[PDB]
Amino acid sequence: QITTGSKELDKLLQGGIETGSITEMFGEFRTGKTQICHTLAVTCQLPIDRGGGEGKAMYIDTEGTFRPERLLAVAERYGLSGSDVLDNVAYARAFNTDHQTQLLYQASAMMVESRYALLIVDSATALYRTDYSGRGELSARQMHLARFLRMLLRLADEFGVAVVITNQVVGNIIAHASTTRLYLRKGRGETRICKIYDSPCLPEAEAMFAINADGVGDAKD
Amino acid sequence: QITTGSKELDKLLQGGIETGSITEMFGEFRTGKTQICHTLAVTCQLPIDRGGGEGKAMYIDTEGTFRPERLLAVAERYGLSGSDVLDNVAYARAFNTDHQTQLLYQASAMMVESRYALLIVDSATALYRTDYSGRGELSARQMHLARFLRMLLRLADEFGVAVVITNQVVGNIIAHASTTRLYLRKGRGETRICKIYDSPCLPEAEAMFAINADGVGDAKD
Amino acid sequence: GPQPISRLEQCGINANDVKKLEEAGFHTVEAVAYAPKKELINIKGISEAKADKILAEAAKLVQITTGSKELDKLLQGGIETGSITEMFGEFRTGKTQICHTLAVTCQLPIDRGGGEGKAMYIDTEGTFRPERLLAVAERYGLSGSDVLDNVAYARAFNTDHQTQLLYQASAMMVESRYALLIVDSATALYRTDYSGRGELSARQMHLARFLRMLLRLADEFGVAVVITNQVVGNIIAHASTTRLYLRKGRGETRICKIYDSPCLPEAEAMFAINADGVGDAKD
Repeated sequence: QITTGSKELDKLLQGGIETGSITEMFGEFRTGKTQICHTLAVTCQLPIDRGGGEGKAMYIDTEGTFRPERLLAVAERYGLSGSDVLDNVAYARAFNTDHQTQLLYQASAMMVESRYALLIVDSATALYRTDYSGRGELSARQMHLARFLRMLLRLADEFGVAVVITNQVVGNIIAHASTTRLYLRKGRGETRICKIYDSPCLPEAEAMFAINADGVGDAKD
Repeated sequence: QITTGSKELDKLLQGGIETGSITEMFGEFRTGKTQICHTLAVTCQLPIDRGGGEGKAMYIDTEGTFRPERLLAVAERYGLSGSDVLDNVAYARAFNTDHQTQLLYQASAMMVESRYALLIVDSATALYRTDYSGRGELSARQMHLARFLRMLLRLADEFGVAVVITNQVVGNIIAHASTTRLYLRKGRGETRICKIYDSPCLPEAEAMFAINADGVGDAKD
Repeated sequence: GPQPISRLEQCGINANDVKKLEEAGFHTVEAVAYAPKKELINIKGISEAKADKILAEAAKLVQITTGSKELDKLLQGGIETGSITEMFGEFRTGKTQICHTLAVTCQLPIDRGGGEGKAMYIDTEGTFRPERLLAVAERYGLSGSDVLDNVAYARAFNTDHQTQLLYQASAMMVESRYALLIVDSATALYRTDYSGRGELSARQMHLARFLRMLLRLADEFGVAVVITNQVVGNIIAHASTTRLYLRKGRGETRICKIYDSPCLPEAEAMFAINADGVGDAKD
């Protein structure tokens, strides 16, 4: 279980993300999805006794929001070398859905040589809306997403890594792929509310957390 | 005969599922189909004198409700090694009907190298409803389902394993193919009513059981 | 009596159209004759000219014990043979159990409340259990094997197959004396097969024709026609002579009510479902 770095969120998840499964966080823009991704990109490298996976991180960005400086802040938070964190995080921006799926072919071969623990796909559904904007092409983007999800699940079962994809809620296909769905909503200022909206094992429940310069971290009124 | 782990249910089945035949359990959502599947996935590995088949398990999931931790709970219930149970259960999620049937080709070759005793297909009919949703395409999903069932029967007769498929009731072709039809309905709280609705050999009869953290297990008022 | 439709072919209807009428379920010249044009026109492969030739040439030629004493008293002695008796009730009320009991009691001597005739069980729901027939046979001291030998069974896979079995039933019922025809979940296949809303008139037409065939067979062979309806149709009301409403009393004891009969009173009787039998309630 990879620690979220919010204790309340860890309790909500019973200790953190299950590696080897897809966890979906759906919420409005600016809710902190990207911040949570950046935090996990470093916490995954933490020792297992500290709530990490002791593995490298993979950030596939589709929205431009990738910030190595946020990774440095999280690394200094947990007392990890920021330079080694950036050296253990391979980054690439997907320009389209086809490029988004094509990066998985390189990911599968690259993930064999080194131990990784986290794969991040940020605005995973945005490219299926910007690229495929017509109505007759909806089935095509659904097929491409289905294939993308199958490759993700295969890599997850193959390498035992955590698969994190982000969805903006301004599809039913994601339901089957994600194991745990988390709903994020804004509390004013920088403090965010997290809710569990489906889990066969985890209760429906809520936890309050904040977004701090160092971290994604518990709410401190 | 693979023990259900509910004594009353074992009596209902005259000792448990017949291996080498398809047993269908149709019921509403949340009736416990998935829980029974998870329980059987472990009980199959139990000794034959304990109601098992002394074989490995195969879980083909279509609904996302698969929890290895539930398998661990069932294993600790019967005093089986949870880690060895997970090592003796090969699992794969079918995203659609074509992938669901395609997994049987890998299953037939893989089932030759190791002894298996149970094949589970959970929400087996759900993908035929989500994929084929139109009315003109009904014959296509019926043909695909027919071929899938024939492959299941062939594999059952070939390897002598138990074939378990789950059906959500929100086809008449399955009637001839399934040997034992079980109707599941909710009793309030966590206690479920089971009824036998066709068997040429087993009586039409009912048994009350409960869903417990460890197990699918007899009702204990 | 009947005027089997074979004679219609000698009037000069071609034999293929007579075969289409038999497939549709019309087996007598009486059957084709007293129906309007639209019934024959709706049959596949029949034009208006063939229907007019058929109607024109056709006009030229043309108590079984329930085994519950209280229920027998409710019915004044048992089912009238030669008529349709409908028992509508909730699921698990014992409709199938009553069917299994009657399937054996029909073979009982008339002095014992039987019809001294063989039974016909058409199942659509899988609930057919020969062991229940064996239990009823041993209850009345009848050979269970001979009971099963005097009960012909067939599972209908669809509505068309449900009606198609009547074609074999009519010809088979001529060689041997039968007394009871059972159709269990008779309306279930009209709900599972015809599930859409635009196809409702089609299932209603098929059901109407099926019911007319039931009445025709009842008047032809003087046998009892028993059909079961699950109430989770008003057309059966005019066709059925006696409507029985079944409801559950808790445990295994069931309440029976008569909900229409021009001759039988509206009244109620309590009965139970016992391993041997459908049999009177014994608190």
